[PDB]
Amino acid sequence: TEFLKPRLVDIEQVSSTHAKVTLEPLERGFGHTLGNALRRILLSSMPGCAVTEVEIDGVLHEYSTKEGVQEDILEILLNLKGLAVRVQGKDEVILTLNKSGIGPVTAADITHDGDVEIVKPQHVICHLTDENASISMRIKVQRGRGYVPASTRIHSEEDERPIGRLLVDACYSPVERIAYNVEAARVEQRTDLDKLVIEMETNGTIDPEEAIRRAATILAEQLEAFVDLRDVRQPEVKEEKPEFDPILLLPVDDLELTVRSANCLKAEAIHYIGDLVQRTEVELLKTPNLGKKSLTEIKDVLASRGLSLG
Amino acid sequence: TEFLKPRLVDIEQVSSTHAKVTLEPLERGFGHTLGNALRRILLSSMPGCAVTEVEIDGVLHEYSTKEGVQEDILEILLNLKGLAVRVQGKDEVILTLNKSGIGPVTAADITHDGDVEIVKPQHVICHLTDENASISMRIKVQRGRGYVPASTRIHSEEDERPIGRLLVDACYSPVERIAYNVEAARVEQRTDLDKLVIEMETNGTIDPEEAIRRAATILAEQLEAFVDLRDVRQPEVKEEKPEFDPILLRPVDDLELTVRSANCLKAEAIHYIGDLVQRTEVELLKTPNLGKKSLTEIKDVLASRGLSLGMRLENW
Amino acid sequence: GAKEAEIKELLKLGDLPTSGQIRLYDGRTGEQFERPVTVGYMYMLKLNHLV
Amino acid sequence: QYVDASRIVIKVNEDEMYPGEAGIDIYNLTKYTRSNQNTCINQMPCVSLGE
Repeated sequence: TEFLKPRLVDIEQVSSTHAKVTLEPLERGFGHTLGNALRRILLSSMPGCAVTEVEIDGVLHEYSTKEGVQEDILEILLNLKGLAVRVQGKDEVILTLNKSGIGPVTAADITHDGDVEIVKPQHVICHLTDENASISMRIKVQRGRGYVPASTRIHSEEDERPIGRLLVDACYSPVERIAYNVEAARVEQRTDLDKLVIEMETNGTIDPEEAIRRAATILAEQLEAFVDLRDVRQPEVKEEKPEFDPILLLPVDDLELTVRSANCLKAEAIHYIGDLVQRTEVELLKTPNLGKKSLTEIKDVLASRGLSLG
Repeated sequence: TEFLKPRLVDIEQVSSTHAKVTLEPLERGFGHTLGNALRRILLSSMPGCAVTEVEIDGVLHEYSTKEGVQEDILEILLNLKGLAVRVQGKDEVILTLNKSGIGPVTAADITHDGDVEIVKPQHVICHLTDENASISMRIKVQRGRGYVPASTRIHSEEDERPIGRLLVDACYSPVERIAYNVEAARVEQRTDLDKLVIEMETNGTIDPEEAIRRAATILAEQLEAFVDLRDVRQPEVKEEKPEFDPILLRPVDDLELTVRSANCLKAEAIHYIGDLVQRTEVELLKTPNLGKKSLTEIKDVLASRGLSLGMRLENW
Repeated sequence: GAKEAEIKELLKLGDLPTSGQIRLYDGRTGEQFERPVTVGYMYMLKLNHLV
Repeated sequence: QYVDASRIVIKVNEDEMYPGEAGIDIYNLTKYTRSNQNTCINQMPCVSLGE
């Protein structure tokens, strides 16, 4: 039926923090449902990782001072609640941040007290001014995927917190805009149907070209209210959409690919094998990202379904 | 991959057309908004049941009345059209109203000893006045889909329906009314999350504890929409016609073939064999009366000329 | 008429905040605003200017 | 004593019933016509048989 398995065909990146993000085709205007119902999911229970508590070599209270800093101390409370990261593992990790001598205070001044990646190098924290200056702190970090206030954590808020252990809320996701529009689908013949548009924007750490393909399927956590609330799956169908190998209209995915390479390729609107035939090793790169195993050697198995370059 | 897909939860049946399932625990706010999604589906686009077409024992148009009734037909039919039922074979049944003789006219005067459950056996239409008076009709009924009034196609809707063949308000959708309410979570582990409550009420075609997936599918099958990321589309395929040499500039007359073929290939408009030389054999199965024998004649009558089927060309 | 104090008595049937001014949210985002906000139900009309 | 989308009738008793009448009133109703600002005009019943 016209719930035509409406995959995210048209993404259009803008550079490693922002894409157009669109969903098509839709039921005579149904981007009006999805663009306000699902957009609330995208603001409820989301992934990423960030700073949660901090312990600093002077901030025993916020009304303090450090002759050699330029923030004195209080304008350090600027990028903590602000630094964010990703993390392989369990929901508590640690860093330290240890600037000595004249300079900023930056990723190049960190030390890894735990399992922590850092897709935020540009998140400068504060400054120092002399040939014998220094500052040091610990930082607590968490990932989870949901939110609680810094002073309504309520049970885990009565632990031993030193006179210098600063405290923050569940900061775990660095997104800076999410928009919303609705206009016509691309689908070049099935054209009584709309598309959702969402124009998301971040700070780096994820483009909206990554932060979609399981980040939106959180819909699998919003459906107990509606699609068999109980224990009574009934005989009624899914009624499908097939278009077959090796038709010249088939998507670039029908070359067999390598993780989000599939997303960031089709984001160039080269969604389909028919024009990929133009992409000879002389001008091939015009695409977003698409940086390694995909790009390397697939060009000979391209010639096994049966295409070519020259 | 850490989906939740929750199940099993609750029951509070009240009266066939209303029951009251509810949902807890919910994560930190989910119950406050989600009940607005189905507020589209359970109005606009649903399958269920309605009347599709009608034909009547002396009434060419509903904008009128019949000399023997005690009530009048347009504002009767406004109430008759709600008669929607259930059906248990193929989707359609052409029911009949079988009525004659003094008194009320009802859902108990209608054909009901077959694959059909007339869940409205208390509906009433009008009266009759003598022991030999009549009111009778054929009544097409389907499960169908949508909220279709008797004018929806809006052109080609002047259509030539034999004068008395009424098109009908095929409003198949078994709900318009749906809404929700909320509590705090009350599952006796907690007092610290949220809780959804449902107030669905129906066309009587179903009860809220009887069936659901197609009625939630434009919200459940809106998920594959974000992953598994292969899609769907159609082409353009023809050229703008035509020049010499006159091997292609010929109607079917030149082929030496049979008459039913020459009637249905005439309906299929193939007045130049210059395109019958290149149209796909599966693409001749695109107009009826053109079946397994006529589709098989093509396969050598073209060759008999000293030609062939299957000859696309870069200029015509 | 039915002055403010009587509204603040009768509201214990709607049972929503007897301020008349309530912690509104936004459907698109799940947020709750920096203050309680005026709400209720009004009697309303569509008018024969007709565009 | 009868109710219809355009028609209504009632019956009465000897406490009112005038010196030779049948004991009846009628309360029939409008349907669709033009008006001075091209508004629609229509009416519908509010009672039933035996009230």
